[PDB]
Amino acid sequence: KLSEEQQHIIAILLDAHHKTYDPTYADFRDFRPPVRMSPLSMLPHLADLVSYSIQKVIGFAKMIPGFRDLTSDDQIVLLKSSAIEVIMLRSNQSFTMDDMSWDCGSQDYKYDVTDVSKAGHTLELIEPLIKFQVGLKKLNLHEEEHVLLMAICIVSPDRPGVQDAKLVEAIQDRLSNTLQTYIRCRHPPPGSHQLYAKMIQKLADLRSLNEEHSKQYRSLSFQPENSMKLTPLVLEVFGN
Amino acid sequence: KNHPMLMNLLK
Ligand SMILES: C=C1[C@H](O)CC(=C/C=C2\CCC[C@]3(C)[C@@H]([C@H](C)CC#C[C@H](O)C[C@]45C[C@H]6C[C@H](C[C@H](C6)C4)C5)CC[C@@H]23)C[C@H]1O
Repeated sequence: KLSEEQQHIIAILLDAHHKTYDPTYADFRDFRPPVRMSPLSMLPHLADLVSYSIQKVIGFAKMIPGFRDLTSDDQIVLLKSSAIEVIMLRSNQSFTMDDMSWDCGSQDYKYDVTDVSKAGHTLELIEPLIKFQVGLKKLNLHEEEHVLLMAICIVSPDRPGVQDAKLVEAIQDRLSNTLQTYIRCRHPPPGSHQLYAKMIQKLADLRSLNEEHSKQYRSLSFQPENSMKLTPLVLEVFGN
Repeated sequence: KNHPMLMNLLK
C-alpha cells in the first residue's frame, strides 16, 4: 500500500544512511586515541567521534527529500537543534544490551558508562541515555523505520528559530505518513503494535535528553581547558 | 555567529 513516492522516499533515505554510516567504523582509526586509565582521558577521542558524527548527520540530512530546498538559515537551525539527538539515534546501531555499551568493532572502540564518565559526564546523566538506548533497541526497528525516524527528528517544525515552520512541517508530514504506512504494510505483528506511537515517543524522550546533555556541553565547554580539547565543528555546531 | 563549516558540509 506504499505509494510510489513513499517507496522513493525510503529508497533515498536508505541510500543516504548507507553512505553516511560505515558499519565497520574504519574511520575511527583517524580519531585521537581513546585513553582508559586532566582526568577526562576519553574527551579527545569522544570529541572526535562526535565531531565525525556531526559531519555524517549533516550528510544524511542534506539527502532528506526537500531539506535542501528550505532556506539555509532554517537548515542550520534544524541541524544545530537535532544533531545530538540524531547522534543518539544513529548510535543505537552500535549499541548492544549484552553489556550496555556501544560496540564499534573492537575493544578500543567499545564505549561503556565509564568511558563516557571520562569525557565529563556524571553517572546520573549517563543512566537515562543508556535506558533510552535499551528501549530503542527493543523496538527492533527495520532499517527503513530507523532512517525515517532520524529524518523526522531532523525536520521538526517546532525547533526555536525556525522561520518557515509550515514548510518544515510539510516535509515532516510526508515522512510521517511514509513511516505510518510502512509499519502497517511491512512490519508484521506483534512488533508493529503501536510502533508509530512508540517511535514518536522516543522523539519526545530525545527532547529531554537534548536539554540535559546540552546543559552538560555548556558547562564542560565553559572551561577553556576543556574547550581546547574539542574540535572546530563541535564548537561551531554546539556552540562556542 | 555564522556557520561556515556547517554550511560547507551542506553544499
Ligand atoms: C558512528 C556512530 C557509532 O554508532 C558510535 C557512536 C556512539 C555514541 C555514543 C557513545 C559515547 C557517548 C555519546 C557520544 C553520547 C554523548 C556523551 C552525550 C552528549 C553530549 C554533549 O551534549 C556533547 C559532548 C560533550 C563532551 C564533549 C563533546 C564530545 C562528547 C563529550 C559529547 C560534545 C551520545 C551518543 C553516545 C556515534 C555514532 O555516530
